[PDB]
Amino acid sequence: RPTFYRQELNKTIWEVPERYQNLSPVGSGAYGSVCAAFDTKTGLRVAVKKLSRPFQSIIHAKRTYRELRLLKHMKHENVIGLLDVFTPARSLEEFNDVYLVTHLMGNNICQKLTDDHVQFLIYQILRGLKYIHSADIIHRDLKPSNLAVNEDCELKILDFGLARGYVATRWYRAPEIMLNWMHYNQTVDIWSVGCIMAELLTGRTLFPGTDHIDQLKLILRLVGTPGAELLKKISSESARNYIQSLTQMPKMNFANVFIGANPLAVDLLEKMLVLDSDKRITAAQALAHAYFAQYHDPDDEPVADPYDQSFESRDLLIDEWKSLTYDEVISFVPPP
Ligand SMILES: Cc1ccc(-n2nc(C(C)(C)C)cc2NC(=O)Nc2ccc(OCCN3CCOCC3)c3ccccc23)cc1
Repeated sequence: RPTFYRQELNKTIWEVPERYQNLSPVGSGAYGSVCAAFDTKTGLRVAVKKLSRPFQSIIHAKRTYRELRLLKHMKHENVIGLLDVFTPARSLEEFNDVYLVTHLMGNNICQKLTDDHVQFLIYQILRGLKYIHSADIIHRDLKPSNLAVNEDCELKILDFGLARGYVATRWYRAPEIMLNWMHYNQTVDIWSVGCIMAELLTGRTLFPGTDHIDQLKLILRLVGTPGAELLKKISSESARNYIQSLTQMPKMNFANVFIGANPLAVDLLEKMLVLDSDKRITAAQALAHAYFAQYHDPDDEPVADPYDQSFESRDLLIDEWKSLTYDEVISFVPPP
């Protein structure tokens, strides 16, 4: 057991091994806080996430276990990976706190904004999402503040998950999940990618809605109102009656909206930003789109090892989720 030390940052106590130094706050929300730091065992910059009161409720405890399990499993160049996990506790009996560590990579709109760099950035997002989806995980939260990039334009997907330069989750959300239209699939995340790629091409947020009603209004102005075939798939009656009450909107010509852009970029956006999630392109199909010809390699776009989510079905007490989390802390082995 290393020697720990204590300090207070923004009214939050941090008790961490002495190898982690110069802690500097990055972000904070209801569920936790993140600091940047230097790891003197390696000479590298890291980020440390402290969960707020991880075992104070069932929701907290199960979220804590969910995140540690998933982060321990993620082993992909375009997804966050876990360098370390630790607790100042010396026994289960005083286990009250959880800290997670990753290498510090840091979007904020990589040096130049060329079509080449948009290609590479969106390519890496799709490559990481193919991996995440193959583990039967839906991100649900994709947005520019959940992407990490370095000076070489390499990118990783993460999820702060803190309930935190303003970037609203709703701006990048697919309408079927934002408004509980229907049972939704993994391509909700592809909608978010389309929104991100559009912003990289135009310099502005595609759909900056101020609430869910305005968000839907902005979306339908581009993609048009649902026709009769999709309305029949909107199984929520309240949502269907609302949409049918609206002034109908035509689908816009994307070549005019994104004037000046690579025609292959426009075509890809046309396949991502479609209301019908049965027709929206998947991450693996998008990787094969001609926009990515200079990066796509179907032999270097790997999938995840199988990921056991049977714990999600279990209805457990705080102290049981706590014990399972402690098991996972104790068994962690840092990568090479
Ligand atoms: C309940 C819950 C369940 C699962 C998640 N979840 N889901 C995913 C997938 C789906 C993308 C695999 C990833 C995560 N969790 C995260 O991505 N957690 C983290 C976010 C931001 C961080 O640091 C931000 C600072 N940043 C780090 C990179 O370098 C630049 C700075 C982090 C630093 C250390 C450790 C963990 C961090 C989240 C919550």
